[PDB]
Parts: sequence; structure tokens; C-alpha cells
Amino acid sequence: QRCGSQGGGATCPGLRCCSIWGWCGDSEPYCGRTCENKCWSGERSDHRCGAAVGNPPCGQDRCCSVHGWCGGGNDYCSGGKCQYRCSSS
Repeated sequence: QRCGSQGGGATCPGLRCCSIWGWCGDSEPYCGRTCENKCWSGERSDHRCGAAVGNPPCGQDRCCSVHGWCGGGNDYCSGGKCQYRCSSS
């Protein structure tokens, strides 16, 4: 969908990255240099994620687990273990 300043001020469904052009996605055009919000660079230094820390992004190839931490691989990204930005699902 549409998001951010181009799209009415919406956050992306699934806490995906909002590009500067106002569209949601998960790839570098959306999440990297041309990202407007929930970008790869916005992951907390302590890597917490989830609702308790205001649903911050995780970095590239990292996923927010159901326990509230960003990380990579199955324990963070795969079915049942991932609550958003799931690089698997």
C-alpha cells in the first residue's frame, strides 16, 4: 500500500518499510537508502522490537521474533517464531 508523507501518513501493514515514494515493501529500494520510515537503519542498538518498544524496524535480513527481539534465521524469521518483517514468514 501507500504510506508516509506521499500516502497520507499511514504506516505500512506488517511494519514493512515505506519508501520515500510512499509505497510499502521489503527490498533495498524500500528499506535502504530510499526509505522513509521503518527502515533497516532504524533497528534499535539493543535489537528490541515489538509493541513494547513502539514497533521499531529490524535491519536487513532480520525479523522481529514473537519474543520481541530482532535477529536472523529460523528462530526469528520462520513460521510461529516471527511476528513481523518475516524473511520467510
